[PDB]
Amino acid sequence: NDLERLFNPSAIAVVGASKDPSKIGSQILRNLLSYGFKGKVYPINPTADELMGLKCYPKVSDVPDKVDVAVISVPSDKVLGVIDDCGKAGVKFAVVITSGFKEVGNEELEEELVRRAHSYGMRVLGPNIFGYLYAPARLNATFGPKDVLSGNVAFISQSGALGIALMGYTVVENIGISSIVSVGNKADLDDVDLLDFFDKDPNTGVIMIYLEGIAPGRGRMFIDVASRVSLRKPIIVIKAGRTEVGARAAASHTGSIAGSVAIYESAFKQSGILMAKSVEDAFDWTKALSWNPIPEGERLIVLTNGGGAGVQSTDTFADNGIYLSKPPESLIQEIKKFVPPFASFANPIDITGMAPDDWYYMGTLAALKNPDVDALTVLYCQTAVTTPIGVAKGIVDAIKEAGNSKPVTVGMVGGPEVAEAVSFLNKQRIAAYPTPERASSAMSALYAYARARSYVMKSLA
Amino acid sequence: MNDLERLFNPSAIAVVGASKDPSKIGSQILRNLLSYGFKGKVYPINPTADELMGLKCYPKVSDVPDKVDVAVISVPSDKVLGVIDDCGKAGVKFAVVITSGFKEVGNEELEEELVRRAHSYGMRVLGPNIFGYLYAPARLNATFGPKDVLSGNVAFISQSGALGIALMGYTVVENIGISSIVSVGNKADLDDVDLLDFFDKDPNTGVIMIYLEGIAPGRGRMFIDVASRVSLRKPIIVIKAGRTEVGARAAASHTGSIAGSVAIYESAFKQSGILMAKSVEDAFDWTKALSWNPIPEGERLIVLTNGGGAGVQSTDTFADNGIYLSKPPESLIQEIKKFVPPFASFANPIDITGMAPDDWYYMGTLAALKNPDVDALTVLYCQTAVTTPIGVAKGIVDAIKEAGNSKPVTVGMVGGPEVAEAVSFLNKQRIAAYPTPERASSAMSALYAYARARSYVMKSLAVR
Amino acid sequence: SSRDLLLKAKENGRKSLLEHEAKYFISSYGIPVTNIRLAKSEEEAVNFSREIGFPVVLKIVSPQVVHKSDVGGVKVNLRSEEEVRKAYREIIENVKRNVPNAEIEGILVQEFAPPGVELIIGLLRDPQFGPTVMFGLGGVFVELFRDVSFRVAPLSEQDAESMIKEVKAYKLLTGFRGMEPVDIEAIKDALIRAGRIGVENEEIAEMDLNPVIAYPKGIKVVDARIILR
Amino acid sequence: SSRDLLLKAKENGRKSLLEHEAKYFISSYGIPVTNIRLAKSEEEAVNFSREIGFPVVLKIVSPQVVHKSDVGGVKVNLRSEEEVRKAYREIIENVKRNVPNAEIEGILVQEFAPPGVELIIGLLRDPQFGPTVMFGLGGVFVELFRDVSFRVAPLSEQDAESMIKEVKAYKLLTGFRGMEPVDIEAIKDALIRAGRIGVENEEIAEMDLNPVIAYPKGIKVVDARIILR
Ligand SMILES: CC(C)(COP(=O)(O)OP(=O)(O)OC[C@H]1O[C@@H](n2cnc3c(N)ncnc32)[C@H](O)[C@@H]1OP(=O)(O)O)[C@@H](O)C(=O)NCCC(=O)NCCS
Ligand SMILES: CC(C)(COP(=O)(O)OP(=O)(O)OC[C@H]1O[C@@H](n2cnc3c(N)ncnc32)[C@H](O)[C@@H]1OP(=O)(O)O)[C@@H](O)C(=O)NCCC(=O)NCCS
Ligand SMILES: Nc1ncnc2c1ncn2[C@@H]1O[C@H](COP(=O)(O)CP(=O)(O)O)[C@@H](O)[C@H]1O
Ligand SMILES: Nc1ncnc2c1ncn2[C@@H]1O[C@H](COP(=O)(O)CP(=O)(O)O)[C@@H](O)[C@H]1O
Ligand SMILES: [Ca+2]
Ligand SMILES: [Ca+2]
Ligand SMILES: [Cl-]
Ligand SMILES: [Cl-]
Ligand SMILES: [Cl-]
Ligand SMILES: [Cl-]
Ligand SMILES: [Cl-]
Ligand SMILES: [Cl-]
Ligand SMILES: [Hg+2]
Ligand SMILES: [Hg+2]
Ligand SMILES: [Hg+2]
Ligand SMILES: [Hg+2]
Ligand SMILES: [Hg+2]
Ligand SMILES: [Hg+2]
Ligand SMILES: [Hg+2]
Ligand SMILES: [Hg+2]
Ligand code: NA
Repeated sequence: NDLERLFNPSAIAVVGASKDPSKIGSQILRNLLSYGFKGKVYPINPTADELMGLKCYPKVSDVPDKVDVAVISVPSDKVLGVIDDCGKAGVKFAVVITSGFKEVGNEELEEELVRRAHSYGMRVLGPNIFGYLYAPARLNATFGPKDVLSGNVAFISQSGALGIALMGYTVVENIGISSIVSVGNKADLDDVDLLDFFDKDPNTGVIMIYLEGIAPGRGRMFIDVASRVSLRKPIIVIKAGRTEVGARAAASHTGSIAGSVAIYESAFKQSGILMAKSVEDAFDWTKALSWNPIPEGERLIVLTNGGGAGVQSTDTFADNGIYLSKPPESLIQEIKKFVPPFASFANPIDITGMAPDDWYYMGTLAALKNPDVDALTVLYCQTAVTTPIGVAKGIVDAIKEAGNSKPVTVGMVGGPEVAEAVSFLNKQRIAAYPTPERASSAMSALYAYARARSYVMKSLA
Repeated sequence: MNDLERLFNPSAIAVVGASKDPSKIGSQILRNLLSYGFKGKVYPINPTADELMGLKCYPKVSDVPDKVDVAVISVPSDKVLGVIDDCGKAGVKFAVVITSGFKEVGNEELEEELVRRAHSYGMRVLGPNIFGYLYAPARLNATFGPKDVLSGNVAFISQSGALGIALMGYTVVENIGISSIVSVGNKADLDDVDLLDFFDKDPNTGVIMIYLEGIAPGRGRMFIDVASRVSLRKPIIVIKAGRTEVGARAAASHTGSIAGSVAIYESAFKQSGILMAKSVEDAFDWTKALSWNPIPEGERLIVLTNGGGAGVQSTDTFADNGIYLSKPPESLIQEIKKFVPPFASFANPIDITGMAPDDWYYMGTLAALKNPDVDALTVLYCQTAVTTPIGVAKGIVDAIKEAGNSKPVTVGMVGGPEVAEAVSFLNKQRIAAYPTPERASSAMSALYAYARARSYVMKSLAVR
Repeated sequence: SSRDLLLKAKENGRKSLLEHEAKYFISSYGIPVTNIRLAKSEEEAVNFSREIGFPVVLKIVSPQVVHKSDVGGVKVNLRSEEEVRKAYREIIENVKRNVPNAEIEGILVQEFAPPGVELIIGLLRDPQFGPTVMFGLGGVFVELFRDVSFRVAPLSEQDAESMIKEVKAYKLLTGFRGMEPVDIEAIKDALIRAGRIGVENEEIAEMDLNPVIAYPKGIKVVDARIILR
Repeated sequence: SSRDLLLKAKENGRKSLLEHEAKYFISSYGIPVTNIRLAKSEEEAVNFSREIGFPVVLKIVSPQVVHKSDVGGVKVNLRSEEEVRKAYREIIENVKRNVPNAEIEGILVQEFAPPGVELIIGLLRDPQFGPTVMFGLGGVFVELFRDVSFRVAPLSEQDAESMIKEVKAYKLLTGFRGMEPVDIEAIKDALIRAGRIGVENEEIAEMDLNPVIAYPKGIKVVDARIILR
C-alpha cells in the first residue's frame, strides 16, 4: 500500500457535516478550513446547499472530482451505505470517525465494513477515531484542537479521549508535531502501515505511539518494519496494559484478547523501540530525541552548581544503566581557570553553589568544545547570586558558539523565574526540565536510543 | 537542652555579619527577616554600623540589652569561634551558623571545636554550612533564600545547600504550603532526629519532607525510634541521596565520608514508616497529596475517567504500587447509570465515556464521595471540545464541598493551556491536581503507602 | 523427510512426538541430542547399553506417560548389565502400577550425560507474534520463579545472545562456586534453531526442551517434547 | 548467655570464635545447633562419633582455617567407625598440606544434618544503625545473586516475618517440586535471637550462620562463625 494520498490528499470529503455547528462532522470541517488546507474540500450532507461557504453534495459519488479521502461522521447504521458510495466514487481512504463497532461488541459490522471497503480497493482508518492531522499538508482532519506546534514528531494513538487530550498537551510541553493519527479500532490500516509511511517521510524524525495492542498475525511484520525504522528514527511506545491487570482492563476497552506483556516487551526490544511507562516519560524523551543527535560515545558530563542535584542525577542515570566516568583532564584544566579549588571534578563537575551566571556559559562551552566529551547534562539550582534567565541565555550562547551538535539536556530547580527560564529554553528547542532527575531521564533516553539502534544494527547484520 | 521551641519561636534574633553593603549574605538574611514580618526583636550585629535596615546595631551580641534566643552567624570561618564565645557570654541558646569552610572542606577540627565551645555555654548549633531556616507560624525567614513561601503545614529539612534553597523556591511553583524550611548542612550538632522531635509536637506541621544524604555514626537507632513514633501521626517523606551503589560511592566524596549501606538505610526507613522518594517530583507530588488529604479509611478506591486510555494508565500505575482496583459498589453503579449511557464501563475505573459533558464530572464525583462503600477517589479528565477544563474543575470542587465529608481525592487532567490553568486552579484550592493520570495515581498511591507504612510500625509495636 | 514423523503422528491421531521422535526431529535441525535406541526387550536394552557405553539411562516410552519421573519411568547412571536389567524391570513395574492402561512402545536407552548447568529452551505460539522462543535456567528458576526470556522468531544472533544475558539467573552461566562458565555460543545456536523449527513447521504448537545440559564446551538436549496442533 | 566465651577470646587476643565456641554461644541464645565434640585424637573422634550417633560429620578446627571446605577440612556422611578414621586422617593431611602453618586445635565431630532447604542468617554492625540482621536463601542465592534482606535490631515479629517474605527466593520456603514448606516460625525465632545476640554483645562485629538447614519442623545451624572487634 501507499499512504501518500492519505497524508497529502488533493481532495477531501467530510460526510456528516451539518448546518448544526455543534456536530462532530461540522467540527472537523471547521478544523480543516481554519488550519489552512489548500486542496478541495467537499461537505457531504443530505440537504445542505452549502456548508462553511462551500458547495455541499448529497453523496461523494456526486462530487465532480476525484476524492482521495472521505472522513465519515455518520451513525454506524449509515456507514456501510456511505462506504458503498465512496467505493463507487473511487475514494482511496475512508477515515471512519464513527463508533459502535467492535469496541461495543459488533465485531461483525466492523468486519463487513472493511470487506466492503476492500472490495473497492479502498482502505479504512479506524473506525472509532477522532481523525488525523498532517502539518506539512496543513491538514487538520480531527475534531480536536485547531492547531499544533510545527515540528518533526508523529503521534499515533489507539486511544480516543487520551489521544485527543495529548494532542492538546503537546502544545503545553512545546513538542513540535508533524502528524497526529487516531487509529482506534485498527480494523484495517494499523501501526505497521503508518510506520512504513513515517519511515520514508522526511518531515517526521520521531514517532510516538500510544499502543493497547496489535492484531493477531501482525506482530512479526511490526517487528520487521519497526526495527528498520529504528535504524534512522526513534520510536517511543506508551504501552497500555504493562501489567497483568492493566492488560486485562485495556483488553475490554477495545474488545480484544489480552496480549502477553512479556512478549510485547521482547518485541519492542527486538524492534529498537523505547517503552515508556508514563505520559510524562514519553513526552520528556520525545522532546530530547526530537531536538538532539544521538551521543557518539559514552563520555557524558554532568555540570552542576550543587552536589545535591548532581547526586540526584547520578542515581537517576544509574537506574537507567548509565554510569559516569572521570572527565577529561583537559576539561578539568579549562574549568579550573575560573572555578574555586574546593570544586569537585569527579563527574558530575560541581562548580559550587556560589557560581555566577557566567560560569554556566564558560563551563557549558568548555565541555561541548572538548573532543573527549560526547554529551552534556547541565543542572542549575537557583540561588540569589544567579538569575535563571541569565543562566539559560548562557547555555544558549554556549551551544551556539560550540558550533557543534552534541546532545544536551538541562535541569533547573527553583521558583517562578526558573519556570520562565525552562520555558524559554524549551521554546528554543533546548530540552529543559524542572528537576534534575527528569533532565537525566531525558538524557538517558538519548543513550537508550543509541543502544537500541545498535541492537537493531547488530540484529540486521 | 533538646527543646527547640525558642529556636522556631524566638523573642529576639541577632544577625551577626550584616553590613551596610547589601550584597552580603548577612544583609540578605536581615532583609528577609524584616520583609517576611518577624514580630519579635531583631538585632543587627556589625563592628561599626550605627544602624542597619533602620534598626539599632550593636558591635557584639553581649551588648544587646535583651536576652537573645538565636544568633544567625554570617561571618568568615576564622571569625566564627570568637562570635560563639560572645554569644555564650550573652546566653544565646542557638547558633545558626551560615558559614562554610568546616568539615565539608576537610576542617573537621574547626567544626568539632565549634560544637564543643557552643555546648560549653549550653548553646546548640544548627549547621554549619547552611542557608538558614524559616518558620511560617512565627513569620520568621532567617535565610538568604526567597523572601516568601506559601503558608501551610509542610516542614522541609535539607542536608543539601543549593538544592535545598532551590527547592524552597520550587514549593511556590508547586503550590506547596510550608510551615518550615530548615537547612541542616553539616549536621555537626542539631540533626534530623532533634528536628523530628520538634515537628512531632508542632500543631502547625502535618507533613515532614527530608532531603537526606546520611546520618551520623551511632545515630541511626535513635533515628528509627523517633521517626517510627512520629510516623504514627505524621507522614515523613525522605529524598534519599545516594540511593544507588554508585550514587552512594560518589556522594561519599561529596563531604568525604564512608559510603552508607544502601540496603540498610532502606530497611531503617521501612522500620520507621518513612516513604522514600526517588525523585524531587515524586516527593513533591506525594507531599501535596498527604498535606491536603486524610488517610483513606479502607481499600475501596474508585477511579473516575472519561475514556479508557487514561484509566488504563491509572490501573497500570496503581498496580506498580501494589494497589489493585475492585468493582465499584452496585449502589454507586446504579446512581451513575442515572445519567451515563449503557456503553459505559463500570469495572473500575468507571468510564463515563470520552464525550461526557462538564456536568457528569460534578455528578459522578458527588455520587462517589457520598457513597458509604467508597474510601477514596481519583478523578481523571481528558480535555475534548465538548467540555471546559475549568468547568470540570469547578464541578469537582463543588462535589467535594457538597459531599461535605473528607475522603482523599486526587485529580489528573490532560490537555492544552486551559488544562494547565484548571490544574493550577485546583492546586490553589488545595485539591491535589496533576497534568497526567499516572502522577495523579502515584499521588493517591502515596496516601495508601503511608497507611501501609503506619501499619508496619503499629504491627512492630504490637503489645504481646 | 523429518516431516514424515509429524505426518505419521497426525495420521495416528497423536497430539505429540515422543522423546525419541522429538530428539530425532530437532537433531535434524542441528540441535545436539542423546543417543536414542528403542529397546523392545530387556535383552535389547542390555545390547544397546553395551554399544552406547556406560553409564546409561533408561526411560519409559508411552503416549500415556508425559511426566516420566513422576511415575518412576526414568533410571539414570546405570553402570552395568545387571543394573540395566534391574532398572528395565523396575520401570516396567512402576508404569504398570501407576498407569495401568499405558501403551508401552518400549524402553529408550541413552548415554548418561555428565552433570553441568541445566537450561530450558522452549517454543510457543503467540497470537500477535507467532512462533516465540523461550529461554531460562533449569529447575526452580523457570518452574518456580518463572525467570524466562522471550524472542519472537526468527532469531538473529543478537536476539539469541541478548535473551540469554537478560534472565535474572544469567550469572549461573558465567562461572560460580564449583562451576566453570558454559558455552554461550552453543546455547545461542540452539535458540536460533529452535526458532527456525517454529517458523517452518506450522503443525508444531509447542516445544519443550527440559533439560538441556550446558558444558564449558557444547550442550546436550537430554529430554524433548513436541506438541502438535 | 555464656558471655564467658567472648571474654576468654578477648583475654587471649583472638578475634573470632571457632565453630564449636560459636555454636555453643548461639545455642545458649536458643538457636538450634548441631551436637558437637572436639576430638584431640583419632580415638576420641571414633568414641565421640558413637556418642553422637551415625552418620557424622568431621571438620578441622583451626584459627588459620576460616574456609574449611576449600582446603579439604570437611567430611560429611561418615557412617561407620572405619569411615570416621579414614576421614580423620584425610582432613589432617589436607590441612597440613594446604595450610602448613595451621594450629590444629583438633577435629570437630557433629551430627549429620539431612538435606533440607539451606539458609543464611547474618549479623553485622552498621556504622549508622548498629547491629543489623541479614537473611537469605543459601548457596548461590546470597553468594552469587546477593538476594538478601536486612532489619536493624532488635527485631520485632513483624520485622522477622516481613524480611523473610521480602527476599526474591522466598518461594523456596513455601513448597516446591520435591520439597515441603519449611518451618518459617523457627526461622523468625532464629532471626530475632540473632538480633538479640548483636544488641547484647557489643564486642561482636559479625556473625555468619552459613548454612542453616530448614525443615518442615524446625531448623538447624550447621556452620557458625563469630568475629569479634
Ligand atoms: C459519528 C457520530 C459523531 C455521528 O453522530 P451525529 O452527528 O449526532 O449523527 P447524525 O444523525 O446527526 O449525522 C450527522 C449528519 O450526517 C447526515 N447524514 C446521515 N446519513 C448521511 C449520508 N448517507 N450521507 C451524508 N450525510 C448523512 C445526517 O442527516 C446529519 O446531518 P443533519 O444535521 O443535516 O441531519 C456518532 O455516531 C459517533 O459515533 N460518535 C462517537 C464518537 C466518539 O465518541 N469517539 C471517541 C473518540 S474521542
Ligand atoms: C559567612 C560568609 C557568607 C561571610 O562572607 P562575607 O560576608 O563576604 O564576609 P565578611 O568578612 O564581609 O563579614 C561580613 C561582615 O561581618 C563583619 N564581622 C566580622 N567579624 C565580626 C564579628 N566578630 N562581629 C560582628 N561582625 C563581624 C565584617 O566586618 C563584615 O561587615 P562589614 O561589611 O561592615 O565589614 C562566608 O564566609 C561563607 O561562609 N559563605 C558561604 C556560605 C554558604 O555557602 N553556605 C551554605 C548554604 S548554600
Ligand atoms: N541422558 C541423560 N543424561 C543425564 N541425565 C539425564 C538424562 N536423561 C534424563 N536425565 C535426568 O533425569 C531427569 C528426568 O528425565 P526426563 O526429563 O526425560 C523425565 P520427565 O521430565 O518426563 O519426568 C532429567 O531432568 C535429568 O535430570
Ligand atoms: N553437620 C552437617 N550436616 C550436614 N552437612 C553439613 C554439616 N556441616 C557441614 N555440612 C555441609 O558441608 C558444607 C561445608 O561445611 P561448612 O559450612 O561447615 C565449612 P566452610 O563454610 O568453612 O567451607 C556445608 O555448607 C554443608 O553443605
Ligand atoms: Ca523433562
Ligand atoms: Ca559455611
Ligand atoms: Cl444536498
Ligand atoms: Cl457519501
Ligand atoms: Cl537541577
Ligand atoms: Cl558597633
Ligand atoms: Cl557577637
Ligand atoms: Cl487524566
Ligand atoms: Hg448537500
Ligand atoms: Hg461516501
Ligand atoms: Hg508526543
Ligand atoms: Hg538543580
Ligand atoms: Hg554596630
Ligand atoms: Hg555573638
Ligand atoms: Hg516540599
Ligand atoms: Hg486524562
Ligand atoms: Na545447535
